[PDB]
Amino acid sequence: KYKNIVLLKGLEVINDYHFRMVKSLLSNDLKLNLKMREEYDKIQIADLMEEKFRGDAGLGKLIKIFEDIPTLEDLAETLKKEKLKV
Amino acid sequence: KYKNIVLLKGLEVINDYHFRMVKSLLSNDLKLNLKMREEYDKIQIADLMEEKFRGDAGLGKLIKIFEDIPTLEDLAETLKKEKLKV
Amino acid sequence: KYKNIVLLKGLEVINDYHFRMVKSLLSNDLKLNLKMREEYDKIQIADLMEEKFRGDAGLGKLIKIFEDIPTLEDLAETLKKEKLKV
Amino acid sequence: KYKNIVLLKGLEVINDYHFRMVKSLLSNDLKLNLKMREEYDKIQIADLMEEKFRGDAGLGKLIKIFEDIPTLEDLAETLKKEKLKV
Amino acid sequence: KYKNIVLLKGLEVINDYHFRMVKSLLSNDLKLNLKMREEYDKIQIADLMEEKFRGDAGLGKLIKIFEDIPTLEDLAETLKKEKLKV
Amino acid sequence: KYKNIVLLKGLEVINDYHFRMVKSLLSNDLKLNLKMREEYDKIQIADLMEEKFRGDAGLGKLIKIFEDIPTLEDLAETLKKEKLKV
Amino acid sequence: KYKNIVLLKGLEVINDYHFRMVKSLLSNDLKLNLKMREEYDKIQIADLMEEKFRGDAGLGKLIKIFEDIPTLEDLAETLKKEKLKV
Amino acid sequence: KYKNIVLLKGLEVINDYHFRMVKSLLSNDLKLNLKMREEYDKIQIADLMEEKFRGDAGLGKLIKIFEDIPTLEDLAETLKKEKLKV
Amino acid sequence: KYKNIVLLKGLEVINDYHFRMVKSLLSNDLKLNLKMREEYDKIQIADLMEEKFRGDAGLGKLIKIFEDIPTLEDLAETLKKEKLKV
Amino acid sequence: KYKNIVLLKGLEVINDYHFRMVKSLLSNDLKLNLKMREEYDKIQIADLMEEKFRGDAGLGKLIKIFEDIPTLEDLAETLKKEKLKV
Amino acid sequence: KYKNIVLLKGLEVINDYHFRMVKSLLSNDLKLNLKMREEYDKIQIADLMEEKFRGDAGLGKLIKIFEDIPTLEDLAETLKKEKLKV
Amino acid sequence: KYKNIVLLKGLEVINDYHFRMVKSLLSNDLKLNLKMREEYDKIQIADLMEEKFRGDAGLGKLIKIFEDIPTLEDLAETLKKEKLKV
Amino acid sequence: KYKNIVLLKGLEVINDYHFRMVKSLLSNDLKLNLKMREEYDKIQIADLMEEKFRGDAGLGKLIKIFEDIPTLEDLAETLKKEKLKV
Amino acid sequence: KYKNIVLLKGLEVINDYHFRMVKSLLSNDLKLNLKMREEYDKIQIADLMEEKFRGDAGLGKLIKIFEDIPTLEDLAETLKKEKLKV
Amino acid sequence: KYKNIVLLKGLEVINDYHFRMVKSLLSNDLKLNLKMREEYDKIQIADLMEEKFRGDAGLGKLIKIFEDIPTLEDLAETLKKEKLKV
Amino acid sequence: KYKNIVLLKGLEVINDYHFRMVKSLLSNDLKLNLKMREEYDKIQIADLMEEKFRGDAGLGKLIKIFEDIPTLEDLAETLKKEKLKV
Amino acid sequence: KYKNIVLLKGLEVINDYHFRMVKSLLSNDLKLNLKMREEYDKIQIADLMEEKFRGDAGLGKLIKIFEDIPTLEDLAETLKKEKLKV
Amino acid sequence: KYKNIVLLKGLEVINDYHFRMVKSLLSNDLKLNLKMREEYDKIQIADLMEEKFRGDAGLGKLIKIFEDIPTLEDLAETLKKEKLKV
Repeated sequence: KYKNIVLLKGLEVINDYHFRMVKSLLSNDLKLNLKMREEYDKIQIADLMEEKFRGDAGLGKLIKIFEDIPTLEDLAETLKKEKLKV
Repeated sequence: KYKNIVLLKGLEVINDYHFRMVKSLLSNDLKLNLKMREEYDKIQIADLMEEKFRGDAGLGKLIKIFEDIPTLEDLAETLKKEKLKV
Repeated sequence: KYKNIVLLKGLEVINDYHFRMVKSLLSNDLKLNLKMREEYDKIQIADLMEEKFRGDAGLGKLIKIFEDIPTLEDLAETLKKEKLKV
Repeated sequence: KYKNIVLLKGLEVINDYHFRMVKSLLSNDLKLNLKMREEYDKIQIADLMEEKFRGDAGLGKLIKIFEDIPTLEDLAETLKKEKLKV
Repeated sequence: KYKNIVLLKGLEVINDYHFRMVKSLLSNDLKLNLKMREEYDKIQIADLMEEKFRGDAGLGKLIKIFEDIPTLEDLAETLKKEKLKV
Repeated sequence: KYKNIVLLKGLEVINDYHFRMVKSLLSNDLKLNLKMREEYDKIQIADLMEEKFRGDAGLGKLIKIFEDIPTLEDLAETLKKEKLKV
Repeated sequence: KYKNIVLLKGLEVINDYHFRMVKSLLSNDLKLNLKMREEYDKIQIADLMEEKFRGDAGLGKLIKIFEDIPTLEDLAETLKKEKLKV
Repeated sequence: KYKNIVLLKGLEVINDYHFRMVKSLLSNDLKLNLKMREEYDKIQIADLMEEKFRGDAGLGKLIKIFEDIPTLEDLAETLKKEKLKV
Repeated sequence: KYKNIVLLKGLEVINDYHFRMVKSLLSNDLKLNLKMREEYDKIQIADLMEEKFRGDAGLGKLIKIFEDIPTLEDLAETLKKEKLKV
Repeated sequence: KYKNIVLLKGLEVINDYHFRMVKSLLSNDLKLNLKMREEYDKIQIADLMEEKFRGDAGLGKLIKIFEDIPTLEDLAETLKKEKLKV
Repeated sequence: KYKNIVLLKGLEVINDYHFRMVKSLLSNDLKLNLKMREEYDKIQIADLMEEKFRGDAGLGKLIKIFEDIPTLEDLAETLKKEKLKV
Repeated sequence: KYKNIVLLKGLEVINDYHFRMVKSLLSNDLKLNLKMREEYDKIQIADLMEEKFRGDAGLGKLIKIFEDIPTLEDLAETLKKEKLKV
Repeated sequence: KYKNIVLLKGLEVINDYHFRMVKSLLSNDLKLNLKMREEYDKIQIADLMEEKFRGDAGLGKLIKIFEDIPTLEDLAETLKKEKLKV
Repeated sequence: KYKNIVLLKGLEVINDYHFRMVKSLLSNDLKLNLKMREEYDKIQIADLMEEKFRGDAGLGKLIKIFEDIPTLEDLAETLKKEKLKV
Repeated sequence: KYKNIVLLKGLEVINDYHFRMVKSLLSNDLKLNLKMREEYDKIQIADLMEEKFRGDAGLGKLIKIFEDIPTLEDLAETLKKEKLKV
Repeated sequence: KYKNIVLLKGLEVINDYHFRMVKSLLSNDLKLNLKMREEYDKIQIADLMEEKFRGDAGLGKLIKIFEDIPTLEDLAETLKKEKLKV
Repeated sequence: KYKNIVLLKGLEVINDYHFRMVKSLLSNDLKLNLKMREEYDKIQIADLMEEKFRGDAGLGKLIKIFEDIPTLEDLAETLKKEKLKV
Repeated sequence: KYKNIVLLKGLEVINDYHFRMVKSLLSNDLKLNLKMREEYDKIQIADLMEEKFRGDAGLGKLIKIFEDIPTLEDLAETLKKEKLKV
């Protein structure tokens, strides 16, 4: 149920600019070309995360990204709490 | 008559974005491959839920999914009320 | 003459998507297997309803199905008026 | 001569889908069992209508059937004109 | 010679379905019971026409039937041409 | 005179399929072997029924057979009318 | 020797269906009643042909009949060749 | 009288598709070769079943077949009722 | 004894369609005219095989025909086994 | 007495088609020419079998022929029972 | 032998759609009227082609037809190989 | 050989959507009523065009139809080239 | 030839959104029910126009509809030119 | 023709944001659930307006809504002029 | 009784798409040519499997086919249970 | 068993867009005309692959196609694993 | 194999906005009407390039288009490298 | 090729505000309503301009507009150079 956390409590609590920043930061880690960089959305990004990051469905890397963003530090802590719960 | 709740008062009220959300979230619990991710519509998704979630026709898991969606919290409460009525 | 209403003023007025909805929702009430889900058309479905719903030829159950569909509320009212007439 | 109109200008102008639908709608009025619904063609259906509807060879009930069919409304009017002619 | 036209250029140019339809339409005009409806072939039907339609051996009524058959309109014209030839 | 009804207005009105059907259904009641069931025509069948069914010359059992055959229900009614006439 | 062509190379080559065609078409030309049309075989038909058609033993009319039969056009040509030989 | 039911109420009430399926499913129990599989009709199939299933004229096995046929479950129940009547 | 195989295990096991192919493909080898092509039945055809194929009563050519028919390949193998037995 | 079984319980129980089968298959064993093939009836065939098959009056070979006929296997068993009876 | 290729490896390998296409394309070359287009099966069609195309029993024209059908190009090549073999 | 081009390089190369468009556009020129519009396939449509457009078997009119279709301009040019070749 | 203009130069040039607009605006003038709005494609919509708008096959009303759509003003002018030509 | 004004001169002159505002303001008056808020386009909205606002096809309420929006006051005046014209 | 499971509980439950899948996948294992792929229905396919897969009447290979189909996994499990029962 | 992999683990896991890509890229390698582009489904496409790519049943070319599609890289690896297994 | 480059390394790497730009720029060189401007996706557009730009399947013109797009200069260089490779 | 210059070297280089001023200044010359003021992007604007400014695809008036903008004077000179080149 790691995809539930990364999709509901993750990419869908942050705004569009932060989602674009997350996509750009994980473009190399998900092999996102030009089309996927601007066309893919939160559902498709989470599905690709699960497909390529089966260990934790990309929750760890999402938390690491959210740590560096000052606006999303609280959300990173919440995601850490969710991961500890599950 | 649970599938009449998950299909009429459930997947149909939600827009296409939230339906894709649900399909992605329930992909592991419904064994949806790449084709079923984008091809199956609400009728076939509800039928597959009834086939694989015979205990509650997927209504409980749909309500749990809708709880974490800020937009569909009211719909989750309505589905809870419908389930209690049935 | 109840099958006349449920066929010509019923399934024949709704599109293929709503017809698939009706076939799925009445699957338990008509014992439709996988083949009947994707092969039976409006004529066969109406005949099967009349066979298994001899009390009202499935017109009433179709009416409750159409009530929950926001698009077919007017058709549900029309079917109610037709049932009252006959 | 009524059977000439109900066959040549009737069942033989409408397609197979409408022919099956007519056969279903007249199953109770013609006592068609499972074999007759899926086996009888337009010739034998017209003959049975003439046998069991000697008043008008089934032309009138065919016209009332065609009235509710939006596609065959023009053919219903043509059948009315033919009946008025004869 | 009129029986030559109705049997050679007539009932034997049309297929079995059209021959059955002709037999059904002329059932009242030839007093065909159940047996003769599906047992008499083209030879016996033409003989019965000549027996009961001695004015024209049924050629006129066969042409009238063929006129309403869109598939056999050309054959109706050919039969008319042959009749005016003889 | 019951032979006249059962032959002229009976077996001679039904087609070959229904005659073979009657022969099969009356095989036990007429002790028809392999040769008789396949080779005997309507005349010999009526004569044998008169010989073995002297109470009503087989008219009652033929009517009972014709009752259950939907194509021959009208002929069964006609045979009943003939029986009450005679 | 005209009987040999019309019989051995004529009616004895066509099947029973085409022979019944020939018997029916020449019923007026041979004065064949109900029994003669349905009982006479090819030998007696050829004998009656010679009896009533002394000019050519019925070969010319048989060829004319075979001309209009599409299946027997080759046989008609063969009969023409035999007549030219004789 | 068991054959009197399996023919009127059985193989003839079902369509040709179901009759062929019945013939295939009873091929081993009736020793039907290649010819008899698609040459034997309902009358001959019923006669063969009565010959080889003298205990119940094949009514029990026909009911067992009809049961697993979703379309013919009602006919199976009717056959059970008729057997109990006999 | 070879006629016992070509008839009982040969033409009498195949249906009417396969028998018509057999009669057809052997028209040149059996000098079958228009009449014999659709009049001769299995007994007469087998007798003609024995008359004109004294070497093996036509069993070899029948097996060769059955080889190219995919439906009757098993029957061809059975005929080969019977020939090796005798 | 063996002639009684082969005639009364034998050839006279099978139909004309199977009788022609028997005549053709026994043509070599009975020296049946062209005339005897389609002129000798069951009485004459049984008499010739008794004249030529004095060991068992042809009962054994008739049973062997009936074994290969799927329709007459039951009659072959009956003839075997009669032979062991006598 | 050219019939063997055109029938067993020819019209009988293609489905009913392609067979109707062939009958249609050969209607002018075989003089098939309205009846023969919708009634003639593969046996009678092949016999007619041999009768009218004695040079190669219509194998060349069938191969030319099959060339233009993309689905039957492999079958056309196989027929060419068979023709070169024979 | 004009029907060969219109059926092979014509209607068979275009998809079902374009075939339905062609059938609709030629409905007035072919007198296609309601049944033929949704029932006739490419083989029967080509035969009807040849019957009613004997000057060019409908190839020219098909070319003019294909000219206005942007997808089938290349096929229209190919059909023009084929017509110039023949 | 007005339907050739309204279809090829009309509905087939506009995209799906404008086609749905044409269907919706002409719903009252064509009596399109709920099914017909979401099911009928350009071929069937044009055929229905020609059936119900025999004066100009619906070209005038299509042009009037296209006038108010800013995107399709050029197509409206082109259709006006086509109508003036025809 | 009120649907023509509300669609072509109405929702299609306003941009996407104003259309969303119109949909949100008429959510209660049209019973639009969450799916219809974000999925229904101008064609579907106009059709629903005609279905539920048959008095003026929603033109009056659309004009009232446009009055409150300063950007669309000119469009509201134009729609008033169009309503006065029709 | 293995053919009972593979037919009634097997191919008759799947829709036409999955049946075509089964026919294509078993083409090499059943030697189905071009005609057999597009013409055989469930009855004749089941008969062919029983003929060629005598070890398990094709039930095992059908189960392995149904395993890889995500839609028919439940049907594969049901067929496994049926095989274990028998 | 290569066609099993290319169908069940190949085209049946990818959606309609990827399947249209597949058919498109291999149009030259499969000689798919305009009809085959939009009509052939996965079963017919896989059958044509096996017919024209007997070396690997089209599995290898499908793998090279899936390699270039970023969404189907995992499925390409799975197909490579399946090929290595078989 | 140039369609593979223009489709996989080309139009599918670019986002939807750049694909619309490419469709616009190649509209004159591909004769794209109003429908194809907004309806044709990447598969259809690449196929149209192959049909109309057989020299290089439109790869050269696509590269020229990508040169003027600052975002897609790297993709233009990659396409040049692919063309040099193939 | 004037559209390539106006779209790539023109509207694609200027930012959003300059493009909005270009759309506002060209609104009268392009007949853009309220929706087209904001919704239309550079691709659609360039298309429209080609449609209505066929003399130079809008390059001349775009250059004239860019002349008055001090920021885009260099781009205006570059567009003049491109026009002179082409």
